[PDB]
Order: sequence, then structure tokens, then C-alpha cells
Amino acid sequence: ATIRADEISKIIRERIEGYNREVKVVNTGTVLQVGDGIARIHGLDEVMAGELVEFEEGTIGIALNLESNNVG
Amino acid sequence: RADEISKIIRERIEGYNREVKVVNTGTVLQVGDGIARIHGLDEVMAGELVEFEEGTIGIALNLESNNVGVVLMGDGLMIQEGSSVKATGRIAQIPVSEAYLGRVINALAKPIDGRGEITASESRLIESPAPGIMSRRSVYEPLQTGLIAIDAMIPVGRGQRELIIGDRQTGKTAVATDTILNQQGQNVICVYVAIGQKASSVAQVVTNFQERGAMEYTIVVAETADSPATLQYLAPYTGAALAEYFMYRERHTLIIYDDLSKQAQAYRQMSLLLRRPPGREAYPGDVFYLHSRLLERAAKLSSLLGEGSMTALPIVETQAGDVSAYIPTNVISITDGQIFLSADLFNAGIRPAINVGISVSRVGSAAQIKAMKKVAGKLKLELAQFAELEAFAQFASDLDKATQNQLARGQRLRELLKQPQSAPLTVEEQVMTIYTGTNGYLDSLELDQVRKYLVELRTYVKTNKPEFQEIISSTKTFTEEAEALLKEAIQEQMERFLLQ
Amino acid sequence: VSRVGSAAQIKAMKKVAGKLKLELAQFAELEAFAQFASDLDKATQNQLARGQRLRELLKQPQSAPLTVEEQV
Amino acid sequence: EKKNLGRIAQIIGPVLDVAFPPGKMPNIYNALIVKGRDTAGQPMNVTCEVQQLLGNNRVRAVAMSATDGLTRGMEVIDTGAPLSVPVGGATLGRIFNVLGEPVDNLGPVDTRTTSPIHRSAPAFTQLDTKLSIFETGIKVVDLLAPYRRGGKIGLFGGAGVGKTVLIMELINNIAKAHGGVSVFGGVGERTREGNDLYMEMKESGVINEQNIAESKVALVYGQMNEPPGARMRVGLTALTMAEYFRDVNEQDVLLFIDNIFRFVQAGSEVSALLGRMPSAVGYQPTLSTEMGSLQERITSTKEGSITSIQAVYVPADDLTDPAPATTFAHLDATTVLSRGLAAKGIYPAVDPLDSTSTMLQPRIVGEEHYEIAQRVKETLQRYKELQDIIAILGLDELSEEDRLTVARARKIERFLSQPFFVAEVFTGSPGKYVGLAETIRGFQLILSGELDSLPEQAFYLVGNIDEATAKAMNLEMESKL
Amino acid sequence: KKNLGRIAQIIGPVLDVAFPPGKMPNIYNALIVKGRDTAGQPMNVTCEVQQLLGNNRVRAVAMSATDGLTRGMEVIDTGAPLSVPVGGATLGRIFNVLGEPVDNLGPVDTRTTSPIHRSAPAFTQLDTKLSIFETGIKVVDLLAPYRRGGKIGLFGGAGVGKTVLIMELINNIAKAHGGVSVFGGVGERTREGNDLYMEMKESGVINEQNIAESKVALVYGQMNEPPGARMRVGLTALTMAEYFRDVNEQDVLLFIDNIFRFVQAGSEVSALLGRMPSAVGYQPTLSTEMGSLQERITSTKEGSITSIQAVYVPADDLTDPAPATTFAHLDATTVLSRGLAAKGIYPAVDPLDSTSTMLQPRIVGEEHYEIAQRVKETLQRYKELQDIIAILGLDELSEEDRLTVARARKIERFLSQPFFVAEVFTGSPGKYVGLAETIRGFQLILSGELDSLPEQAFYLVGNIDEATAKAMNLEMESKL
Amino acid sequence: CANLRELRDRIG
Amino acid sequence: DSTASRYASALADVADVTGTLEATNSDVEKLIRIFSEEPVYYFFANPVISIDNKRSVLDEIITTSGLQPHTANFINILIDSERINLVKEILNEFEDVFNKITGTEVAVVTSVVKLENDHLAQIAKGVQKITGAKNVRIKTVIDPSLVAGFTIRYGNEGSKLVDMSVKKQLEEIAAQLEM
Amino acid sequence: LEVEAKLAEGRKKIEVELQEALGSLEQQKEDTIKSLDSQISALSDDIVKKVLP
Amino acid sequence: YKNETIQFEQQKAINQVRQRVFQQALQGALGTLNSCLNNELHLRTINANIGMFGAMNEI
Ligand SMILES: Nc1ncnc2c1ncn2[C@@H]1O[C@H](COP(=O)(O)OP(=O)(O)OP(=O)(O)O)[C@@H](O)[C@H]1O
Ligand SMILES: Nc1ncnc2c1ncn2[C@@H]1O[C@H](COP(=O)(O)OP(=O)(O)O)[C@@H](O)[C@H]1O
Repeated sequence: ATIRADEISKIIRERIEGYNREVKVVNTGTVLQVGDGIARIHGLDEVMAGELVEFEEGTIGIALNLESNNVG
Repeated sequence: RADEISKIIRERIEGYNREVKVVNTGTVLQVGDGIARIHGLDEVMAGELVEFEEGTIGIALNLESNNVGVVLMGDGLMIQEGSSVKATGRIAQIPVSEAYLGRVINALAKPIDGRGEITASESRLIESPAPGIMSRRSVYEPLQTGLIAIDAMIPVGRGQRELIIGDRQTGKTAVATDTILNQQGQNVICVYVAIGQKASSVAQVVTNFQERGAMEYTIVVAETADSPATLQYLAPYTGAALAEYFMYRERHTLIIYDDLSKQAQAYRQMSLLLRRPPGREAYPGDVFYLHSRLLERAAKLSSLLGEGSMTALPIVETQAGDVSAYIPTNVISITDGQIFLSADLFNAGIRPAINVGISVSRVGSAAQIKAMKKVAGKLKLELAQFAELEAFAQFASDLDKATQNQLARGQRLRELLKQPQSAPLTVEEQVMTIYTGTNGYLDSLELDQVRKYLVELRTYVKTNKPEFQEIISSTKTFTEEAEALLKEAIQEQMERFLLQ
Repeated sequence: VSRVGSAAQIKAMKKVAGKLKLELAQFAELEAFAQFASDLDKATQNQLARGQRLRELLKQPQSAPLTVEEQV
Repeated sequence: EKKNLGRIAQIIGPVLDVAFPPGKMPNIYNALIVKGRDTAGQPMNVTCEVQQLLGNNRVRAVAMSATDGLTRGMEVIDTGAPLSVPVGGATLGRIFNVLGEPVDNLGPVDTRTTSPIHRSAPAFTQLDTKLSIFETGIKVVDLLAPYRRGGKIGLFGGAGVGKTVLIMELINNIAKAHGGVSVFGGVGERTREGNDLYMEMKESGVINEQNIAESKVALVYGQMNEPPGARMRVGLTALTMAEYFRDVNEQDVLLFIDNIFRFVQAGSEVSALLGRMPSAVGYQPTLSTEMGSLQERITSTKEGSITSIQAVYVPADDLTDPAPATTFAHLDATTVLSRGLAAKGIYPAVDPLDSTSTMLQPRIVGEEHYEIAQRVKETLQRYKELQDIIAILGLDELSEEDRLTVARARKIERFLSQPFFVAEVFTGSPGKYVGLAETIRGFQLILSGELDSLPEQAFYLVGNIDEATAKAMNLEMESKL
Repeated sequence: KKNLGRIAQIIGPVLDVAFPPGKMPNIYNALIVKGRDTAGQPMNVTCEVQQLLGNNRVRAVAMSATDGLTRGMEVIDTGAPLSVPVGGATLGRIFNVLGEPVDNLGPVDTRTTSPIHRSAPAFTQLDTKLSIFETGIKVVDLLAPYRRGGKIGLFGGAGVGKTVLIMELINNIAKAHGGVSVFGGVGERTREGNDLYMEMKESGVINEQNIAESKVALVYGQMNEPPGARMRVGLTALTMAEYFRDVNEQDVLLFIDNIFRFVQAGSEVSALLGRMPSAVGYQPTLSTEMGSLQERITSTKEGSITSIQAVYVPADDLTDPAPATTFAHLDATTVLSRGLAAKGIYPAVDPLDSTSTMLQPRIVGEEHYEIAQRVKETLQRYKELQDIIAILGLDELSEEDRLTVARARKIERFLSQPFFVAEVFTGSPGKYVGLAETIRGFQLILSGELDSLPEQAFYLVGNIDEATAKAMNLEMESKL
Repeated sequence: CANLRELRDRIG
Repeated sequence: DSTASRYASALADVADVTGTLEATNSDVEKLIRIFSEEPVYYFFANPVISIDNKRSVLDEIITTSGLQPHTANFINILIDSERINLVKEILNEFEDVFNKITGTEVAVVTSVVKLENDHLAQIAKGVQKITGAKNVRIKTVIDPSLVAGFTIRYGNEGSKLVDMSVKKQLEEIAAQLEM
Repeated sequence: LEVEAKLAEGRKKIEVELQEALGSLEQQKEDTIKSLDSQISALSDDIVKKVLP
Repeated sequence: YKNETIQFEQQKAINQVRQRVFQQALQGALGTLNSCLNNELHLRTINANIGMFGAMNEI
């Protein structure tokens, strides 16, 4: 996708500050593009395919389809 | 004049003096065969028509982020991928005045007939907030089409936007022409906008209007098919902005659109080119919004605004005779009822081919005059009974007298309904015609002779009993003196028609 | 249908029955319309019989070659 | 809420994609107003609702007014909450568009109490257990096909057939009998018919020209001029303007929606504009969820019922296609208004035979009501059968066993016609209100057979059974002269 | 011009080429591609620009064969929108879409070239003299009269007619109209076009001896061509006709057949061009393109271009957009129906749906109008009684309606014509009948006066006296 | 549409 | 926003948070003149070339011109993601986002002839007083098509335009025809 | 039919009027153009000074 | 209509005279400005236009 979901300016700042630097985010992800009941998250690489991710308000989300960067 | 021609030029060249305003200007990325995805026009209002460097006027509909995708109101051959295109403070308006009467125009409100150039110092914005509910009123006064079918069964009042749907080649343009041609004795400014009809058919219709003399008061907004998608899209809006001005200045109008199928098809083209997501039948998202925004400015105003009325009468060409398709169900949800022309009834001799069935009108007897409120009741009831008993007609073998006489009067009633081409029947004559058909004073004649007898009766009555004209045109009710005068006239005419 | 017609037959077949396709396509309506019948005259009673005798013979069991005269 | 200053980046048709600073974005369905400008020179604001988030701080929002002339980058301002509709006793009588500004031009509405459009569903601790039917005030409805208090109701009949006099009678009867109050919420109401309805309301005394906030209707008019965002959210506006009524005053509120298929059509337009892939026949993907959010807030909570009446225009007349299907999954009582009955003059033109209700069953209504209702429907079925044959044989020729059935069916079809509290303006008939008890006893007396000798026209346009016998003895007293 | 191209992408027939930034051709501007063939260097395939993509590259559909083109070839633009040679040179020659001769005789002169894609004629000057034409077919000269100096539509399903009917019409009128003829083979099968060429060179219309003496000038962009050529063969024929209406001032009769191909090729290139798909699968600009063709055909006060397009109603989809927008432009539509060729009634023109703007009485004649009204009403009655006939027995309908059914049967057989060009399919010799004879025939047929003849005595018959003689022959061979 | 139209014909 | 605009906004945000914005702007000018001259673009594109060779050559080009590390980080991330083929467009929109962040506005003063620098600063005064930018930059372009005056192309990108030029004749004559 | 012949008469009237008046007006435009040319040089000189302040 | 078709053609002819003969006039006027290309023109015009232009902008 030309408009890739993990290309927000704020988010790509986080990657652009460290090229090949200090370790990645283990279990902390910033939600983005939370629209038609399908949120996307940057990072959060620990998530198993089918893991049950949480949010700030207290809503529960099944993590079905994790792409290259966005764990949708 | 020999040099006063250039002395006239001195007027302009010494008058205009170039205040240095800011013109919104950007380059052209892409010219996409009817669309021009120009870039950089930042503070350009959505709809503010742009002007290129080659004088190709075009509207800026699709305002994306990095490229304002405009559409072209002319041919787009000469755009040169980088020519600085400048916005114009116009927001797609047209000039409008009473000097527009008679001259056929394009959607630019530029005369395409030729026989002059309209001056107009009053400009109306094309898309406008339609009359609100504080302004609109209930439909009081009727609008005679000249047709017994669509003036007795189902009325059309001033303000009610009845819909002429039907199969292709059935008489939609013919019923519209009959309405505009009848609307001569009255005062309505019958703006007839033609969308995507060929040029030659619009020539035929304008010369038919001229031959019948109705062209004095009917702006035929013509749009040939080779006009680009934008202009066929804009034509109904242009005619609406003319009839809207005429309605706001107290004058009852009547705008007759032509082929909303073709208009929304041209919008489908321009929007699918403009990359807007398509819905059902590939019509874009805002087809219903489009048809309403141009068809819900058809209202009868109040005394606070002028009492004038725009009374639309669209034409929707539906193929194979279906109500199910996208655009006809949209326009049927918008319009206050509809009428139904049918190809099989049309080829069965019934002209106009008004379906006696489903063609309901939401207004009802609140539109018609008191004479019609009297006689159309019996006509509607007898047509209902005849249409129910229509299957019994071919099988009525000495059935009881009630069924036999009612069915025979219905068989005569449909012949009463069918009327010739372009024949306008003013209110008084069709009143007596409906009465003759419904109360039995033509039952002695056979099926064929009803037409001839009624034409001869209308001639004889309108030429030898001018008191009926005084009563019906003046008192607008079918009172007992008019009833007795008509009875005696019909009786004497039946005697002279037995004398043949 | 066939867009070349009897221009692409032998002269024998063009002479015996070139109107054959039209005759059978016409007999189709005399079959269907006069199938539900009442007062069949000798015209219809004999034309249906002629058409049946004209249509019935076109029933080649496959893998059997026919020389052109054996159709003529 | 706050000056969440944003740029209106993309404007496609009605849809206007706006941007924001990265921190504060309004959530979904959060109304944001643009500080727009009219080409005539007035800073007119068109209000918008965030329908879909698009990730890069840009919230795709539809517009509740025309976007013709909206400059890109025009200041758009958040409200932090959904569209604040001015609910309360103040919004009792006037006409409102979706954002809640009175468009009849009378006067500004007191915005003291405002609930958002998008208040969520009531839970099962809120919803009521007992399934009490709704004593409307029409004998046909409250005998043959009762309306469920707290449930949905469908008026399949067309327009002009008598829908306006029916809804007017219902509003006046809800004001009269119960403590209720009605909220007409016409979605996509064609402005000519909208003004027709408003003027008929004013001329019926249902609402008063002189006395507002003592009227009995809260008109919310979705015009068709407005973009598809507005004539879709007008349904939810009516929903919350009636929900505040029920949850502040504890009264049986009515809620008239004009055609649900028009609401679903508006939803289809707005979803095709958002570009989400269309579902079956062409209504939106979130069709069931959308119209369920519209029609599930119509439930009898423990405060007081919000029973609604929803017109339904099936397209090409098939209950199969999704939108009438996902509607008829909700509807609890469906009563069709019949054009033939209207032309006869059996006002109200509700068809006694084809009108059905899921609330007719005995454990719901009462064993006697279910028995007499089933027998009336079987009698009317007998009459629709023998209407073929009394054309040929005549009443005396066929058997006298069911000639009594034909006579009683005539008496029933006449007894069903009730003179309303609104038909007075057309004819001067004073009008009678009939509870369930009266029509139950009267229909048992008619169908059992005690009134086998009363003339038929003594049953037409009458209320209770005692008044019918009064009309009969009146005709008897004049029979001498 | 000189703007060297460097073709970037070749995605099927649609190829897009990246000119330098300053010198960029316009829309609908021809691009001759200096490229190599499969064998041998010289090969110029012509491309017409469709849109500019803004990356300095324009999208251009290829009129000629698309294979063999490489990414990066030098191309140049003419600067003129694909000039086509017309005039006193174009006569007699089968012409390609590119503007080339195809019949392997000598190349034409280019002294009278013209741009193919030009402005439509303005409404200010529009000649409209409503007048009827005597084509020769019984039904279409009676039931749906044709407007000379106007457009005519031979709609039909796949194989119903509309090409044998066009061949019969040209065989009639190519000698009648002193004006030239132009045949546009828009996507018609190559063998039928060659049959037409042989028929023309045999019937004297071509007159191959002195090729400047032909009354015709053909344009063939037939089926075996890339969708560019079928997108512009109609406009090539239109440019030849527009020259014959601008300069020679003579009423030129142009024939286009399978005009639906001029929309199908547009679809096949539009899908590639990035333009989104419209309804059932055609291009989005169906209406504008179809109008851009069919509006240039108008009698424009220097002459009258009567044209007969043979629309291809695909699979009898009468509601399909490609005929649905042509029904708006076409004056004298003649909807041929597969259901009426089913029973063998050729031509299978529908007596009902084949309708014309020339069946008004003041235009056609009161007797003509009343007889057409009675014929069409009788056929409508037959169609409404088809279901009663189909199920409940033929006899159980009314007895006067049985008279109407027999009259309708005799009518819908009698409106069959033995054509001269269809003599090979019927076996019967072709018979030409004017409007007057068939009018007088229909009068006595439907009047019930000669309702005693056998039905097959009316079918495939030229005239009413021929029908009476056929009844004698048939009743004799019945008993004998 | 030759598929729906046939069924409309049969319904009628 | 466009993808190039997003990446450029990232680079400008980093050059904002670290006080090296002007050095980063000059570094982007150097990098865009590097990523011109097609063979370098062709090398950094063409995914057939191995990623290790690409990043090694990128390191060499970085240590050659002495770029800021975060801009070098930016190009290296561009090589990491598949979006290296947008590099010219990203460095092109960097000027836009940098001007927007640092608060200056560009006004391309196009006249018939070269313009005096003090009078150009007067144009900057006026444009600033209608825009409101701190260090308004004016890159002028000599043009032969104009006749007496000049055009200003200030705004977002070309968006606003004021011109006293051959457009004077053009507008007087569009009002001279008057049809 | 006599009305149709009268239409032919009026049609010949529009033929002669159109043709001769159009010829005379197409000549009049050239006459005024060649009368204007010195004043179009004067007008160009006038515009030059106006647009050079 | 006969009186007005000649009105259309005389109006078209008048305005075509205007536009075309002026186009010749300005094609000559640019050549007259070719002597005033750089030296005497640009300083005066640029100063006056910048003054009035900054004024119109500050308004
Ligand atoms: N009363 C009538 N008497 C005779 N003919 C009639 C009558 N009414 C309609 N017609 C016929 O109707 C035809 C024109 O109808 P109309 O133009 O509405 O068809 P259409 O194709 O639907 O129009 P459009 O081309 O705008 O779609 C004419 O050919 C005319 O013969
Ligand atoms: N008058 C006729 N007599 C016999 N057969 C005919 C006649 N007209 C048409 N046909 C049959 O129908 C076909 C129609 O011609 P064709 O070129 O197939 O139409 P299309 O161009 O629509 O495919 C012919 O091939 C022929 O077999």
C-alpha cells in the first residue's frame, strides 16, 4: 500500500530517531487509524497472531492480522 | 461610425484600470479526458469555477489534498499540462432577466439560437438554498396540461412536481410539449430544459413551439449531447435558476426537465472520471442529493414572498418499464407522485399512454377546480371499475345490465381519454368532455364515433354557447345553470349528429 | 443462423431445398400455435404432417458419414 | 468544547475531510462545526459529524448542510460531544432540522437541557419485562392488530390514502388519553408534504399557533435539500428528542419516522460517499448495525415507553431485499393502509385483514381478545371470499347460514370506521375515542349475533356500541317520517 | 512535430509515452511511433493521445498492432489530430482508420486532408426539413418510416438482421441517392465487409474501372484490429461524410454498422486507461463519446447526412447503456427482435417497437398514419392475447378477438420481404415494393375483406397481388 | 436486460 | 497529505526538536542535488541491487559531504523501507515543510528583468505584511513573456498570484471584447 | 397547397434578403476595418503610453 | 428573425473587427515596447506598481 498505515509523521519520528539503535518497543504500542471498528497499532511486536490486546479506555481487541509494521 | 467603432473601444480601455487583486492560481498536473487535475489551488471554494489560460471555463468540484480535480465545461483539448489556471470569484452563477424569454440557451445562459444577445444585470447563483418550509405553501391552484387523462384522474397543481416516467418512445416529451403548448392562455413561464437530447430533436421541439406560438414565453435551455458532461450535468440547474428568479418575482413558472436519466448519467460520467466512489448501478454517492437539490426548489411560495410558484415536471426515461432501477426509484421517492406512460398502452392506440393504474398523485383533489372536484370523482370511480372489469370485456356474453352498461361506458371512457397529438384542451372544454363521458350522454354511440362526436361537440359548444365559457372560466364551478346549458347543448349536438 | 447461407452449398442442395431452414422455422409456429388446437382444417392438418415429415428425418446417429447426395 | 483548530483538507461532494493537530482529535460521531463562509458574504457555519477516522490525524466527516463554497483550510472547530440537540419542554411544537435550529422562523429554542444525538442503548436492567400493548385510540388497531407499547409499528400504506389524518388522530389521542406526547421525526420528508403536515397540524389544534410548549408534537424535519448526512441523522435526532422526553417525564412518547427505507437510502448515500465497499443490493455494509442503532433505542424502559410508528416503503414491493428485511426483523406490528378502503371511505383506511401484529397472541392480549380478534379476522376472510360470489348470486340466493356472516361482516367493516378527533376540520363529526374494553364488548356483541337486525349504516362512523345502538334507534325514530 | 517520445510503459493496447516537459502534445493528437516491426525496420504504428498523466507522460491508445513495441522507442507527434485524406480522392477505396488505403491499389493524394476529431456543428445552423423516405422494405417503410437527412437505427440482437438489412438498404439507395455513400465498418466481421465490397464492385457502385467514378467511399476498421482502430473508424467515416457535407454540399448517405463496437472498444481501452468502470462494464464516458459520434450527423444547411447505424443490442439487453443512450440520438429506431426471427419472419423487425419520429400525420400522410396505427394496434392486441392463446386454448378467446388474431397473424406474416441480397438464404427471388403498393396491400389485408386466404400465402411475399396468386398456387397444390 | 426482462414478462 | 510530505514532515520535526534546522535544510539541498543526476537515483532505486551494497555506498556518501546524522538516519530509513524511490519528491517537499515549520514563506517574484535587492526587500515587506512570515524568502526568476512589471507567486505553492504585466493588457482586453 | 406556395414565396424572400444583406455587411466590415487601420496604430500608441506610467 | 439574424451577424462582425484589429494593434504595440524593453520602462513601472500594490495589499 502506497499510503501505509505505519507512516504517520509522529510515528515515523519514533523510528527515525533511532536507525539501528537501542532496543524496540516490547509491549507498548500507539494506536492509530482506529476507525471502522478496526484499530491499527505501531510496533507491539510481542503480539501473537490471535493475541488479545488492550486499550486505554478498557476495551478488548483480538489481534487477527498483523502486517509488517501495523499489528492490525 | 467609420471610426466611432474604435471610439467605442476608448470607453473600455479608459474605463477599466486594473486594481491589483490576488487571483488563485496553480499549475495543471493531469488533463484526464474531461477532467483537469490541477494542483495548488489552495483557497478556492468548492464549486468556484476556474478559468484556464486558453479560456476553457470549468467547475472545481473535487477538492482533494494535493490536486483540486476540476471538470471542464467545454472541450479540453487545448490545456497544456502546466498552463497556470486562475480561479475566478464567480461561484457558478448565471445572468437572468425577463429578456431571456424565447431564446434557447446553453447551461452557460449563453444564447445558442442566435437571434440576439441577452443582457441581464440580475445574476442568480445556480445552486441555491431551496425554498424552506416557512416559505412553501400547500398547493392551491391547478395547472391544466391539456390532457383529460392527467387533468382528471391525477391532477398537477401549481407547485406539485409530478413526474413523467415511462418506457422510451412513449410520449414523455409529447406530454411535456402538450403541457407547455396548453399553457398559453395562462401566464406561466414554461422553462423547458433539454438534457442530452440530440440537437435535431430540440430543433423540432423549438420549431413546434414556434408554430404553435407558445415560444413567446418558454426558455428552452438546450443541451446537445456532444456538450461535455459538465454542461449536461448543469442544464437542469441552469433552468432551475432561471425559473427560480421568475418564481421569486411573483410569476408562476413551470420547469420541464428532459431525461433525468441522461442528466444523472452525465453526472455518473463526470464523477467516475473524478474518482468518486460509486454506489448502485455505478451512480455515484450523491445522486439522490443531486436530484433533490435541483428538484426540491419546485415550490409554491407564500404571500410573504410573492405567491409565485415553480412547478417542476421532470421526465425520467426508464428502460423495459421498471420502477426498480436506481434513478427512477430515487426520482419517484423525491417527486410528489408520478405518472406512468407505457409502451404497450401506447402501441394499443391510447395516446397519451397514461397508465390508468399506479400513476398516483400525492396532492389529489386539493389541486383541481370545483368543476373538476365534481366530475373527476365519477370519472376516477368509473375508470377504477372499468379497469377492474377489463378482463370481463372480451368475455361479456349477455351478463347483467349493470356490468354490461358500466363496462361499455368504460370502453367508451378510454376512447374519451385518448386525444390527438399536440392538441391542447383548456379547462372548460375538457370539463364538458369528462362530463359527457361519465354521465352517459355518449352511450348510444359506438366505440369508434366517441372521438369524432366529442370533437364536434366541443367545437359546437365552444362556438355557440359562450355562457358556458363565462361560467366555467369565471365562477370555476359546475353549477346547475352550467349543467343545464351543457345538457341542452349535448342533446342538440346528439340530434345533429344523428342527422350526421 | 448461418451468415453464408446457400452460397456455400452445392447447387443440388440449393435446388432441392434452400428454403428448408425458413420452411422449418416457419413450421415451428404452426407447431406451437396450432398445438393447442380447435377446428384443424386440411390446411393445418396436412401442413403439420408435411412439417413433421420434413423435421423427423434430421436425426443422424453420430459417427456415420454422409456423402452429399446421401443428404440430397 | 475547545478551539481544536483544523484545516478542511479534502472536500469531495458532501464529504469534507478535515485535519487536526496531532494531540486532540474528536472521536467518532463527534460533531464538529466549520467556521465557514457564504459566497454572499455571511460567515455561515455548516455542521459536520466525524463518521470515519483516517489515521493521519484527519477525520473524514460528512456535512449536515451544503458544502458549496467551503474553502479548503477554513477553520473547523470541535464540539467534543455529538450534535447537541435542544431537547426539553422548549422543543414542543416547532420544526427542527438535524442540528436543532428552528426553521419555521418562529423563535430561538431554549437550549437549557441538551442530550447528544448518540446516546447508547439501554441495558436489560433498564428495559421492561412485561409486554403491555398500546391502547392507541383506533378501534381497528386496538382490536384486530394491536400496537405494542414500547415496540415498533409499520404503516405500509402510501401517501394521500390517509396517513396524515391517521397520525394526527394518534397524536391527539396520545395527548388526550395517556400523559403522552408525540415527536414526529420525518426523515427525508419532502418539504412540500412537510409543510402540508405542519399546516394540517396547526389547523387540527394538535399544535397551537398561539400556544407553544403546550403543543403535542416535536417536529424534526429531515428535508431533502440537505446533504445525505442530515437526512440520515434526523432519525437519531428524533430518537433522542423523544428519549429525553421519556427519561425526564416518564410518559408514553410516540415517535413517527417517515419511511425507514428513506433513512436506509440516506445511509447508503453516506456510505457510498465514504467509499466503504457496498454490500448486497447496494445499501451500506453497516446496514443492520446502523438501523439497529436507530431502532433499538425505541424500547419500553422502566421510566416510560417510547413506542414509535415507522412508515416503510419497500422498493419494487418485496420484503426480501435487505433493508425491508432488516426492518421487518424489528417491526412488532404492521398495519397497511388500503387505497381501496380509502376510496370507499372507511376512514381509517387500515386494511383489517392484511394488517398483522405479533402482539395479537392470547397470552399477550387476553384470551377473549385473541378469540374475538381471530373470529373477526375469519369473518372478514369469509367476506372477502363471498365478495366474489354475492356479485353473481346475491345475498338471499346463497345460504342463510353465512348470509348472517355476510351481514355481520358488513356490520364489522362499518364498525371499524371511527370518526376521529381530526376529521372534524373536514366534516364536523365530533369524533369518539374508543378504549379496548368498549370495542371488545361491542365486537363480541356484533359477532355473537345480538345485533343482527340493526341497519348497517347505523354502525358506520360511530364509536362505542351503545352509541351505535343510539344511531340505530335514531334512524328508527325517523323511520316514521 | 519533433517531440521525441521514449515510450515508458506498454500495458496492452494502451501505451503511455514520456515526452520532454516543454513540448507535449495535446489531447486527441496523433503520435506516429518510429518503431521496428517483428521483421524489418520500417513500421509506423499510430497512437492518439487520450490524456496526460502529469509525470511528463501522456496515455495514448494504439491504432495499429501493439506487439513488437519496446519500452523506450522514439515517437513523434503530428501536432494535428490524426489527419485523414478525404474528398475527391477517397472515392471507391476501402480506407483504414489511420488514413491509408487497404485495397492494394495506388495510394491516394493528401491534398484534401482533414482532422478526424473536430468540433460538433452548432445549433445556430441546423437544417431540419421533415420528410419521409421510401427505402423499400414493407414494414420499415410503413410501420417505422425513415427520415432522410436524418439518423436511422437498425437495432437488433446477435444475428437477427441489421446487416442483411443494411445490405438490402444500400442495394436500394446507393443508386437512388445522387449523393455519395460512406460505409463505416465499425467492428463488423471481415468476411461480411468483403462480401459488401464484392457486392459493390459488382453492382456498379464501386465501378473499379475508373475509381474516381464510384458513388461510395468505404472505411473499414473491422474486427481484427486493436481497440484503437474500432475507437476511431466511426470518426473516420464521419470525417469523410463531414467533408462531403461541408465542401461538396451533397446529401451523403453514410452507413455505420455495429456502432456498438465504437462503445465496446472504448470500454476495452477505458478500463486500461485508469478511468473507473461505469455500469454493467462499459466506459464511464459512454454518453459523451456516443454523442460525440452521433451528433456530427445532422443536416447542416449545406447538405443532409442521412445515416443508418446498426446498433448491436448485446444479447437482446434492450436496457443496456450502449443502446440505451443511442435510442436518445436515433430518429427512426427499428428494433429487430430475435423472437420474431424465431418463427422465420424475416426481416425480424418488431412491428411494435420499431418506431419513428416520422409517424406523425402532418409529416407522413393521414392515410399512412391511420393504417400504421391500425397495424400497430392489431399487433399490440396479438401480443396481449399471446398468453391467452398460449395456455387456455386458441378458441376460448372472443370471436371478434379471434378475427383480430387471424388479422394480426396475416399482418405479421405479410410484413416479411424477400430481399435481393437475402435471396441466398430464402431461395426465393428478391422483390422490391414501394410504399404505395404495400400501403394498399395492408389496407385490404387488415380490412377483413380478403381474410379468406391461407396464412402461408402471405408469408415471404412481395405484394398483395402476389399474395392472392400465391393463395391460388397453394390451394391447387394442396389437393394436388 | 434479457434475464430480468424475461422474468418480468412471465410475471406480467 | 502525501507520503513524501509525511516523510519530509518527519525530517523537519527532527530538525525542529534538535537545534540544527538550518544545517538540516542545507543538508537537504546537498542531498537533493545528490539525488538528482539520474545515475545516483537509478542506483538507490533498482531493488535488484543488494541492500547491503546500497547502505554501504550511502554511508560513504554520508561521510563524504559531512551530513547531519539524523538526516543521514532519514535517508537510511528510506532505504530500509521500500519507499526509497520517492526520495526526490521527499527532498523536494522538505522545502515546503521546513518553510512552514521555521515560519518563513516563499515568494517567487517573476519580472521581465532582474530586480534590485532593496526593492526586492520592499516586495518582501509587502508579502510579509499580507502573509505574516518572519524571514520571507524571495527567489526571483527573470521572464521574457511579461512586459513591464512583475508577478508574485507567494502562497502555499503558486497558490496566490498578483501580477501587473501582460495580464494588464489581457484583462483590459477581456473587458474590451465584453461578450 | 396555396399556403405551401406562399411559404415558397416567403422562402425566396429570405433567400434574397439574407444573401444580399449578408454580402453588403461582409463588405461593410472590411470597409470599416480598412478605415480603422490608421486609428488602430493610433490606438496602439495610446495603449502603450497608458500601460507605461 | 430575418431582421435579427443580420443583427447577430453584424454584432459578431463588429466584435470580431474589434478583437482582431486590436490583436494586430497589440502585436505592433509589443514591437513599439521592444524599444522600451529594459532601459526606460522597468524602473518606473516596477516602482509605481510596487507602491500601489503594497497599498492595495495593506488595504
Ligand atoms: N397524442 C399523440 N398522437 C400521436 N402520436 C403521439 C401522441 N403522443 C405521442 N405521440 C408519439 O410520440 C413520439 C414522441 O414521443 P417522445 O418524444 O416522448 O418519445 P421519447 O423517445 O420518450 O422522447 P425522448 O427522445 O425525449 O426520450 C412521436 O413520434 C409521436 O408520434
Ligand atoms: N430476409 C432473410 N431471409 C432469410 N434469412 C435471413 C433474412 N434476414 C436475416 N436472415 C438470417 O439472419 C441473419 C442476419 O444477418 P447477420 O449478418 O447475421 O446479422 P448480424 O449482423 O446482426 O449478426 C442472416 O445470416 C440470415 O441467416
